[PDB]
Amino acid sequence: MQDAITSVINSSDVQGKYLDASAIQKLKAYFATGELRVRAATTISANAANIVKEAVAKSLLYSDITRPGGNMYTTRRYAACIRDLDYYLRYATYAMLAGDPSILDERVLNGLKETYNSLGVPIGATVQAIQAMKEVTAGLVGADAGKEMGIYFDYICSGLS
Amino acid sequence: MQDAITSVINSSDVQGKYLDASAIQKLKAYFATGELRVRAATTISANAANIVKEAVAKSLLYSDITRPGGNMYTTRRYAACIRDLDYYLRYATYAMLAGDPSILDERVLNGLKETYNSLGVPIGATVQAIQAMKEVTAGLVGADAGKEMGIYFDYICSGLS
Amino acid sequence: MQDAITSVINSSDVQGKYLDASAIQKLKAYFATGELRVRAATTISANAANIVKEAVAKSLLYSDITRPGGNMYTTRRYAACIRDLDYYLRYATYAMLAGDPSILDERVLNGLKETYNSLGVPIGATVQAIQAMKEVTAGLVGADAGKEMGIYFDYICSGLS
Amino acid sequence: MQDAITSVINSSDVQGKYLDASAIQKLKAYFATGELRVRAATTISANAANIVKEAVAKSLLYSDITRPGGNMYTTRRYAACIRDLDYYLRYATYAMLAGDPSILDERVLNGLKETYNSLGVPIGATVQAIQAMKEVTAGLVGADAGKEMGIYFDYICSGLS
Amino acid sequence: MRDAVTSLIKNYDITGRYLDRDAIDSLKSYFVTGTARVQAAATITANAAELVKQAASQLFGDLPELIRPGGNAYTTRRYAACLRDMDYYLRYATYALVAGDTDVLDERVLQGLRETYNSLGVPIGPTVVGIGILKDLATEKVQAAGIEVGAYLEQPFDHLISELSETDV
Amino acid sequence: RPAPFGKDTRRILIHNGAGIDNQLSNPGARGNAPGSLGPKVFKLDQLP
Amino acid sequence: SIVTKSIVNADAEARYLSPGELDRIKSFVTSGERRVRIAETMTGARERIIKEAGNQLFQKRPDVVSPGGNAYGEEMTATCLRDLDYYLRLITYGIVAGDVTPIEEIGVVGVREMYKSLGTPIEAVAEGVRAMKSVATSLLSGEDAAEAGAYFDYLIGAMS
Amino acid sequence: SIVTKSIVNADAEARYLSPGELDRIKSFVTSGERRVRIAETMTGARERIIKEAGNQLFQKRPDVVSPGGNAYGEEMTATCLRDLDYYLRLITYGIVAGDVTPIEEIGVVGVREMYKSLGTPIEAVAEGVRAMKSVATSLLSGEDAAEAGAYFDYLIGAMS
Amino acid sequence: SIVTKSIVNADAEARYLSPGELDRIKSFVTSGERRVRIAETMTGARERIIKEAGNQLFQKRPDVVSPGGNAYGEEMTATCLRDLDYYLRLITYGIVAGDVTPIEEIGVVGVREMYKSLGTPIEAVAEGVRAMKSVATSLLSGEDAAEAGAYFDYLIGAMS
Amino acid sequence: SIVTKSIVNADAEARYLSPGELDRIKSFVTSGERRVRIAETMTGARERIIKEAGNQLFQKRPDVVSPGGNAYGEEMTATCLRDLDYYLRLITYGIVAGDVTPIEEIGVVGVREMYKSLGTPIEAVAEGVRAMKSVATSLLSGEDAAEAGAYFDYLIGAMS
Amino acid sequence: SIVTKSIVNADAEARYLSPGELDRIKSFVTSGERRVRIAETMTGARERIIKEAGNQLFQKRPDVVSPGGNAYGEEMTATCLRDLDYYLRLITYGIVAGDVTPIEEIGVVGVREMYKSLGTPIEAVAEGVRAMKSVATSLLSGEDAAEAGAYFDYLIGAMS
Ligand SMILES: *[C@H](C)[C@H]1/C(=C/c2[nH]c(/C=C3N=C(/C=C4\NC(=O)C(CC)=C4C)C(C)=C\3CCC(=O)O)c(CCC(=O)O)c2C)NC(=O)[C@@H]1C
Ligand SMILES: *[C@H](C)[C@H]1/C(=C/c2[nH]c(/C=C3N=C(/C=C4\NC(=O)C(CC)=C4C)C(C)=C\3CCC(=O)O)c(CCC(=O)O)c2C)NC(=O)[C@@H]1C
Ligand SMILES: *[C@H](C)[C@H]1/C(=C/c2[nH]c(/C=C3N=C(/C=C4\NC(=O)C(CC)=C4C)C(C)=C\3CCC(=O)O)c(CCC(=O)O)c2C)NC(=O)[C@@H]1C
Ligand SMILES: *[C@H](C)[C@H]1/C(=C/c2[nH]c(/C=C3N=C(/C=C4\NC(=O)C(CC)=C4C)C(C)=C\3CCC(=O)O)c(CCC(=O)O)c2C)NC(=O)[C@@H]1C
Ligand SMILES: CCC1=C(C)/C(=C/C2=NC(=C\c3[nH]c(/C=C4\NC(=O)[C@H](C)[C@H]4CC)c(C)c3CCC(=O)O)/C(CCC(=O)O)=C2C)NC1=O
Ligand SMILES: CCC1=C(C)/C(=C/C2=NC(=C\c3[nH]c(/C=C4\NC(=O)[C@H](C)[C@H]4CC)c(C)c3CCC(=O)O)/C(CCC(=O)O)=C2C)NC1=O
Ligand SMILES: CCC1=C(C)/C(=C/C2=NC(=C\c3[nH]c(/C=C4\NC(=O)[C@H](C)[C@H]4CC)c(C)c3CCC(=O)O)/C(CCC(=O)O)=C2C)NC1=O
Ligand SMILES: CCC1=C(C)/C(=C/C2=NC(=C\c3[nH]c(/C=C4\NC(=O)[C@H](C)[C@H]4CC)c(C)c3CCC(=O)O)/C(CCC(=O)O)=C2C)NC1=O
Ligand SMILES: CCC1=C(C)/C(=C/C2=NC(=C\c3[nH]c(/C=C4\NC(=O)[C@H](C)[C@H]4CC)c(C)c3CCC(=O)O)/C(CCC(=O)O)=C2C)NC1=O
Repeated sequence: MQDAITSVINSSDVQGKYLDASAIQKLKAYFATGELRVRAATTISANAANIVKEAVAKSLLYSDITRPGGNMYTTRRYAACIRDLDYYLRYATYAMLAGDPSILDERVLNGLKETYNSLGVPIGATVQAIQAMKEVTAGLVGADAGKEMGIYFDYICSGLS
Repeated sequence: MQDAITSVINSSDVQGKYLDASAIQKLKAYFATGELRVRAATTISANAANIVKEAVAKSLLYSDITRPGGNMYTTRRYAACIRDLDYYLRYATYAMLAGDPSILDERVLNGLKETYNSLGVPIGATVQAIQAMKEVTAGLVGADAGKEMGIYFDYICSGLS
Repeated sequence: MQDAITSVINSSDVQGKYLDASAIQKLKAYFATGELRVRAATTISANAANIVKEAVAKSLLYSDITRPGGNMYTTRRYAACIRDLDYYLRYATYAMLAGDPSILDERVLNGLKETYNSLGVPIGATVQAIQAMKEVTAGLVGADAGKEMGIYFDYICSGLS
Repeated sequence: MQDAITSVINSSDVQGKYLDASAIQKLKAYFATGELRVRAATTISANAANIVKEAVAKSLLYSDITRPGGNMYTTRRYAACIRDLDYYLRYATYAMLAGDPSILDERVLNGLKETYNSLGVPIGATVQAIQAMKEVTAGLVGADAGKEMGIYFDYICSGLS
Repeated sequence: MRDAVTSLIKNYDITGRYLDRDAIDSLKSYFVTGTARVQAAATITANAAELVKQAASQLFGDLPELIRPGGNAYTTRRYAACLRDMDYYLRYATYALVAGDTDVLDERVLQGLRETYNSLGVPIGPTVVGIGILKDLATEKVQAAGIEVGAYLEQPFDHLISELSETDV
Repeated sequence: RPAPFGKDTRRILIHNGAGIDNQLSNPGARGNAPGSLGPKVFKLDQLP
Repeated sequence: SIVTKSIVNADAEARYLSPGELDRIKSFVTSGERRVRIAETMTGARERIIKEAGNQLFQKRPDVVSPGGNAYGEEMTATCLRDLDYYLRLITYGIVAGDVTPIEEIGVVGVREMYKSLGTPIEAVAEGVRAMKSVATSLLSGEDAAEAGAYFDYLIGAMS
Repeated sequence: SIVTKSIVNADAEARYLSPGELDRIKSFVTSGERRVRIAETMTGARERIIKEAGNQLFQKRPDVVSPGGNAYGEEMTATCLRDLDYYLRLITYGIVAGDVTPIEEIGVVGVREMYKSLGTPIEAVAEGVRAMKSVATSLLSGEDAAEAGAYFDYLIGAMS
Repeated sequence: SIVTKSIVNADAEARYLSPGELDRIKSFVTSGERRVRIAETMTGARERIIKEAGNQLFQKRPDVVSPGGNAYGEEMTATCLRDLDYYLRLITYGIVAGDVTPIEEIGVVGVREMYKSLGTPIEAVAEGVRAMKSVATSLLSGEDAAEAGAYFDYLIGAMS
Repeated sequence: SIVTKSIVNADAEARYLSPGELDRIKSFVTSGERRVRIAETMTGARERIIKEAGNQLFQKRPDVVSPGGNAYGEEMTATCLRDLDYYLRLITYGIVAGDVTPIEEIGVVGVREMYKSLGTPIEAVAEGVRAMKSVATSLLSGEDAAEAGAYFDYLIGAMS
Repeated sequence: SIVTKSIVNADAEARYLSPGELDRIKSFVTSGERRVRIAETMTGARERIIKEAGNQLFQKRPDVVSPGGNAYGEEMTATCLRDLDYYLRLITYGIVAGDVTPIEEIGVVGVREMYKSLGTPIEAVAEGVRAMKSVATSLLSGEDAAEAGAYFDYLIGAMS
């Protein structure tokens, strides 16, 4: 993986120089809002099984994918979709503390496009679900960290698109 | 994987309705011909070491391929060629017992260009072995059962070329 | 896999003939140099940390491929690179001892050109490394056996380029 | 593997009493001298490859035991008994921070008696080595914590002899 | 594209054989139904522009869950696009009815249809119901036209069902 | 390049060794040594 | 169906179908008209079943309907009747197929991961199936209640 | 076939099946029993046609059979009767289909590049299939030999 | 504890424990005289925390108090305070341990099994625990509930 | 050969070659000037061997060439003498390798499954090889008896 | 960094982050101002460190200056002082990142095979870091020497 410090560090390591003051400025901004994210990560892990229930009833339930024909009609295929959304809540909260979307890149979004297209999983319903989920976590953490949590959700929906 | 029963109750599940009289008539069309297949699947299962024995002597034996310079020369290659033929009888009886060539798209037509090309197997001798095997099988099983079995032999070699 | 005796058997097996007087001198040229190659391997293995030392000392050290803006720079990537150069020498001991480059084409040259573009390491420095390994080796072993070791060195360099 | 903090937790839940007053001064005794242990355990890691410099050089180096015929004379039996002394230091420092010898009889003392009577290892040489390494740590952590480290060193020698 | 005649050609071409007794009787089985194939294909295109209109009003009266703002048949931008995208399923069912097999359906309409609808958000679910409503509403105008009906003319349609819809069981 | 794979599928694999000694033919032959055709199997016998 | 699990149990042993299992297939096809008469009487009274078994579920567990729990109004109680309509539909599919594999791949794999996310009790679904068992076996014949009820207990083994 | 060619033309204009191609197809399919008892008699006498046109070719073109020609030697002139065995075999596929898309996709579209790469003269095949036509019109009756003889006459136009 | 989790992690790397983690034990021992006020405050209000958080839970989910749920009756609402007190008899075992190693092995590791095996939905159990750790945060200071409330809210996501 | 499996035993440990087996390669290559001298004697009198090994076989087991047997016929012996002629080709491959893996990879591995399929008895082809062993060791002197008969032993003990 | 141990050791159990590990995150972002002042002062006198700790190292181990050793002549000792400046830079990364891991990946995991392939002694550079920590902890403050001197102590204790 990679972390926001270990991306600022590795930017100044392949150049070989020491710690620049712009990089030192790029580390103080991580430490100024580091106290906000560490309280933000507990409040999502408290409600991590709760958010997915509040997300899937916002935009997927009583609709045409959990009805005969859709990909969540078979009720032991809809159980894949709940733990498919358990990953994108877990790894986004990993990427909030990392300060870096590089958790999502080579672990989640590397072969995510090829898995969904080799199954007929609707891309356009997944981005319909994850952008619906982004409103729910911003309601539970507040509008301060909802800008921070909204970035890494939008990184998931961008690379999946 | 599915058969004539589990294609009807798959296609009538996914519309949401129950089993109706248009689809029960499709089951009775399979149930009228079910007694023909169980007599057909029994006689091939008692002669699986002998349909392969004659059909190799029909087209493969005393050829270039049996001789050195051909492919089935070494004893190690030779047995395998019986074994890589013996799946084509066992999986063709399964699709004859199914009433659907959905097994044959799934177990025995995956690598069947790319395994045989990456092993020196000639494709054109396998297709000539199979209608040499279909002629002795339809002679063994009868005229009526020979054309129902004859679909699933000609489903294989059409997908194999 | 196969060597100079197994190949000339397998060249004369698939023709169907016996060992003629046109293939025995392929064995007799091997058995004449049979005592030469075994003395060639026993000075490779006694110097195998010094052939890999003197090879990188003419090409890679004190350049700017080991600069901080470079591929070699982190010591994880150094100790792999000596070891990725160890596996070019040790199999070149094998093919000289076998008299046939078939062991190189199975394990060393398996997918090596397509791994290197997938990693990002340069190929044009690697041919400079092994051709620096070739001039160290032929001085150490002898100008007879350095000629036959130079073929199996450049057979890797033919496969990388 | 459990420390003195978990041990007073272990002896409090099982009888049906809450976190009472008498458990606190067991924890407050841990919290008083726990600042001493972090000053202790860092400096052992400064000399963890230097205590074993002194381990052979005080009681084992120029002795008759190393002279051909004794137990510590092989290179496979030399280097196996520096790691067998290095593990006895590292697991002592875990117990130096645990406040508890209950990491020793799970991972160190489980099969250590019978593996020395069977492998020809003299017991008296180890306790003349381990108790010799008590006082060199007394010059590195100060007076009081080496007497704390002497408890688990004697717990090794009570559990080895 | 690939007729029932021409599918039996490369069922026999790849093994390098002539036309035997089984070739001469399976092909005669296609030709005895060919009068019933063509006259059923006339009366399917008798009111084929009406036949999509009677089906989709019977669809959307059955699944309102596609008129009220939900899944995409909401505006007439969607609805008149829905009637066109319905009309391809009626029009290509006419071709394979005449052609014998379903290989015209295999590489004109079926390939990519799981991947076109997923890229738009069009559900595959009621499309199967839309062919399932056209399944029996095609047989009515064959029955009221005096054509006999049977597996032929009621098969092209479930080959658009059993291969388009994803396998559950 | 995606491909729509089924609910249960069997990839067909080649036995690295003897040709007949694939486990799809004889499941009672997978415990065997692969012999001279396959790779070298290691095992631990002598403990010091 | 009974063809499928006589194949995938014979493909793991990698040999042909022995005649010890081919006679059960041969007795299945000649008994085809019996199972359609089970199925048509099952689906012909689909409003008699769920309106009776919905009451018998709520007498066994009145806490789904009382204020605080899961199903309310005529919306959330109605989708509870939708799932019982599904499982009544899903149990007549295995009766015609003669095997529990079509109820397996649709609904005997993974709902213990699913219903806990939905907030419904899993065991209160299972008491709805036992009321559905006693309604349909009272409606069906005396011999086929040991056959149609031989699928009803399999849903109880799924959840409970 | 004609039925593919009537669909594929009607698919390109994106209309339904016209009253034009509804009657080309219906007139084809009521001639379907007539063409198969044309095409059986070619396959019923395939050993006579190949032997007679093989006798008819080599007296017309003696440069082929003479040494230094391509079909010289008993293994090579057995292949030229096999080289004509395929084209008689293809014509029976074209008589059944009612068109020449079996002829086109299998035996036409790369002929002149192949026969230049094999050393044979290309127009010497065009005499041979024309000699194969002259024994095929002596098999059939007169009103059918105009139908089956046109499929021979298509194959001459592909060669030369 | 936090001492216990560090030394088992350092055994996996087969080295001594790192100076990054040795800050934390040093930070734990200077806060070892900070953790003990949280432990004694829960002694003085364990009859107050549980007796308020039950009625906070029963106003949130009154399906329990209805006849048919798993705690109906005065003998059955005993355990629905006693299992809540048992979870209040778990945090003070791990406030002074710093982390979740007494939380797991007494509370978490099979808690999906036994509440299913007793019939109680854990979503109601996690609701009252969430109702508990709103009152305990209001009872403690703003600095105490800043870290212990983060430690409180582990168990709700761990249970359900 | 010895060299092609001394590589593989040294490759799977990722080592260089030990000097114990470098003696084994060096003693092998100076034995190469005399082992091919055995193989030139063997291929020089193959027709003296194969005709004599046939007549020493068919007197011993006369049922296979008497009709009702598998090798009955004028030409069916001529394949079955050729099927025994192949093992003389491989033993001369096994002589010049100093090894038995060219016997193994070519003439051992599926030899039970061929003759089960074709119908010849598996011991009856093994008795020809020991009949071939008795004549080919009579071709040579004493010091080439054991060096040729060891590879004859391995083909007998594998098939039987 | 601090997250890079914690985000991996909780991903491997596939759970969310335990609030004992959220102490480790909290535990520093309060120290990130104190961790940044020390590496600014370390870089700000990075010329005085290498010219002093490089100097009296050769008064302690004079062998590497001496002929027969590696760093004979000024053209190799200035190459030797590159690794002193590299390891001084790798100290300052590890103090800012907060723990053991960035100095481990960049400059540790090949140094028993890098330095053996260079022929240099692996123990003598381990003497130099103890002098590099001698001059550094001599110039910084007293309270940070228990922090910044311990990041020196790791790259000692895994070098020798
Ligand atoms: C749920 C809201 C959406 C949805 C889910 C769905 N997914 C699958 C199948 C798989 N999902 C994955 C997911 C991942 N693999 C990864 O490596 C990562 C990164 C950590 C993720 C998130 C995989 C591997 C599979 C398939 C393997 C398998 O056989 O299960 C299904 C099953 C599809 C099917 O037909 O079997 C479903 C339903 N689909 C939706 O409709 C929602 C938008
Ligand atoms: C008749 C006096 C009133 C009326 C009745 C009516 N409409 C329909 C069907 C549809 N109406 C729409 C409406 C719109 N589409 C648009 O894009 C817009 C602009 C935003 C509007 C207002 C559509 C798409 C349909 C077809 C789908 C559907 O069934 O709703 C019906 C049903 C017809 C039938 O039975 O097939 C009826 C009775 N429409 C009017 O304008 C009058 C107010
Ligand atoms: C209506 C009853 C159903 C429905 C239809 C719907 N479809 C679209 C869009 C497209 N449909 C196609 C399909 C095909 N194109 C082909 O070439 C073939 C083979 C002949 C088929 C089957 C395509 C390509 C599109 C994209 C637009 C286009 O034609 O270029 C829409 C539009 C989606 C939107 O909202 O814009 C709709 C509404 N949707 C339903 O809900 C019904 C089930
Ligand atoms: C009713 C007796 C019990 C009950 C039902 C209940 N279910 C839901 C929501 C869903 N139920 C399903 C289940 C299935 N869908 C299927 O397609 C199949 C197989 C054919 C099954 C088993 C699904 C997917 C959902 C979610 C969306 C949907 O409704 O399809 C609810 C609503 C819960 C909510 O929060 O909205 C209810 C009430 N719950 C009970 O309490 C009864 C024990
Ligand atoms: C059903 C799933 C399945 C597939 C596709 C399958 C294919 C298959 N065919 C193979 C071999 C082979 N197959 C043949 C083929 C033949 N003999 C002939 O003479 C004909 C030309 C031809 C077939 C009629 C040969 C000649 C070899 C190679 C055996 C080897 O070299 O090891 C091999 C390698 C043998 C091994 O496993 O090591 C595989 C895997 N096996 C399977 O279990
Ligand atoms: C014989 C069979 C065999 C092969 C083919 C083999 C190849 C091989 N060489 C590799 C890497 C490598 N190869 C190099 C290349 C070089 N070193 C340099 O610095 C130069 C630029 C260049 C050669 C002169 C480097 C730097 C790596 C490590 C790449 C990395 O860690 O990112 C890797 C990636 C391993 C890894 O990085 O974890 C493989 C698999 N190992 C084997 O056993
Ligand atoms: C983590 C806890 C732990 C400890 C402490 C431990 C010791 C241990 N010491 C062993 C051997 C040994 N131990 C010694 C010990 C010594 N030699 C001497 O000169 C002195 C008497 C003594 C100095 C320490 C020797 C010589 C052997 C190898 C026996 C041999 O030479 O064959 C072995 C047998 C395997 C081997 O090393 O070959 C174990 C398992 N193992 C553990 O898992
Ligand atoms: C070098 C590896 C190798 C082996 C093992 C091999 C065996 C072999 N033996 C064969 C036939 C045969 N082999 C025999 C052999 C015998 N009949 C007897 O009764 C005797 C026991 C025995 C020999 C002494 C007979 C009768 C046939 C003809 C079988 C038939 O046509 O039914 C054939 C089929 C004919 C052909 O393809 O040419 C093969 C491939 N070929 C090889 O290339
Ligand atoms: C990022 C991790 C990392 C480090 C730290 C590193 C050092 C490093 N040391 C080098 C050489 C060297 N480094 C040393 C250093 C020493 N030998 C001694 O005796 C002393 C113990 C010590 C210095 C006081 C010497 C002597 C050489 C030259 C080796 C030779 O000439 O054979 C070189 C090649 C020369 C150059 O590029 O200028 C590098 C890249 N390389 C790395 O990849």
